[PDB]
Amino acid sequence: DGTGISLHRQLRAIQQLARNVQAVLGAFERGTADQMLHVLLEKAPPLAL
Amino acid sequence: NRETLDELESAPQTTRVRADLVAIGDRLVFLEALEKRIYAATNVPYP
Repeated sequence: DGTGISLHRQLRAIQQLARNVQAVLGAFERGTADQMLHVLLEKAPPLAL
Repeated sequence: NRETLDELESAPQTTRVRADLVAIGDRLVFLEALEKRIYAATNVPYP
């Protein structure tokens, strides 16, 4: 609309978008550590056995 | 946008007080008994 609303609402979505990119890049950055436990517990039989 | 510049204002005036400080874990904590300090002869029940 040219008003301060329609510009600031666009700023609202971009800084909203700025959080989601930092979220899912952190997802695979930690998700690698998750999978390493699942490949070490696919192997590793118990100690008494 | 990782806004953390909310405030950085004063770091105000400081003094030196006899208090009771111990070390539990990595957290350094006060100790205080409130009988003789604030509830001396006051006839109000201590909570």
